[PDB]
Amino acid sequence: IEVNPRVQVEHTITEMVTGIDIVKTQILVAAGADLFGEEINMPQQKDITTLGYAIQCRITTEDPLNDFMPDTGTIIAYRSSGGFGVRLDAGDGFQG
Amino acid sequence: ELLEEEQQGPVTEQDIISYVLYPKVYEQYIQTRNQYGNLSLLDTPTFFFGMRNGETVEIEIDKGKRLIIKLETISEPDENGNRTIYYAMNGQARRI
Repeated sequence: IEVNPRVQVEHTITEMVTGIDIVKTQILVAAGADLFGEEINMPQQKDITTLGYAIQCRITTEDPLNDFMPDTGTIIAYRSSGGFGVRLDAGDGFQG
Repeated sequence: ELLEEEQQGPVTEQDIISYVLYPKVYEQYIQTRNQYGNLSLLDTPTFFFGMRNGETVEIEIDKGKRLIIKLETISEPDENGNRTIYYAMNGQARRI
């Protein structure tokens, strides 16, 4: 279909199941680091596996009750969850 | 020895004659700097008056480094005459 020559939003999914820090690796690769050197420590291909399954979804100001119209207002209350095996990447959602 | 014993080390040549020139006055500056830090970075109005409800103050700290302080409200004096100030500092809610 296409190639995306960069990170994507959904990259967290892969990181959790493969155990590799994609983003950190990007910085190390730009710095000249060999994959199999001592910084990146990439497992060799057939040693890269998946450990269980990982799911992502997104929280958007889109209102499903109006053809996904991104509501513009103020956050006056925000309760994130937290948990073991849970990952939060906070964007436009905080107290104020 | 006198200053290095009262403080705990970093004593420069400027301190020494400053102290000699102004025994008590220098000591008082040390008392304040211990308490409040580098005040000389506050804007003058904030230095003399502090802040009002809903105000936001930028404090220039270093090239590209600065504190952004919003003052939300000031509580009532509790049973010990302490008032709780509601702050927001650098995208983080704080209480003093």
